[PDB]
Amino acid sequence: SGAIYVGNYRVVNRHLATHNDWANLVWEDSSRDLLVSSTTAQGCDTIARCDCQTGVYYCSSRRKHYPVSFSKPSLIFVEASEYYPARYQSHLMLAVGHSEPGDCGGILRCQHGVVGIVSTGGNGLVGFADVRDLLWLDEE
Ligand SMILES: COc1ccccc1CCN1C[C@@H](C(N)=O)CCC1=O
Ligand SMILES: [Zn+2]
Repeated sequence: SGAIYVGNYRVVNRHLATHNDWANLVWEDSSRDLLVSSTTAQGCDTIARCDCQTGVYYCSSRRKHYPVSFSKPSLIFVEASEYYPARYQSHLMLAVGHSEPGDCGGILRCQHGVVGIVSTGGNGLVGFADVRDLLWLDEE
């Protein structure tokens, strides 16, 4: 589990969105595994606006933050899970790192701010849904 709290937005994995998230929906995209809802309180996270390919992510299944090198956001085939059939997920970045399904939501960050959240993984891989292109997260 986990979310990004930037401005009056809450960014979560779409497959982990709550009823409250759907009832306060701002934007969702199944192909990216992302959903954004509105919040009453202001958040403290800031979004990275950069082209970093190194950063640090939080792994809840180890209670640890790990440094990683990750690929550029791309269209990758993701195996069937409890929440989606086997399909292509867009804006996904892969790295070598430990992950288990419940690690979804953990933040990946770089020196500039939040880069994305854990969304896929398996067998010593971890995949992150990028948010750096969602410029509207920084305003209104
Ligand atoms: C960190 O994720 C791991 C790690 C190990 C093994 C599997 C996963 C996640 C598998 N999966 C894919 C998600 C997606 N973005 O399509 C949907 C929900 C889900 O359970
Ligand atoms: Zn950066």
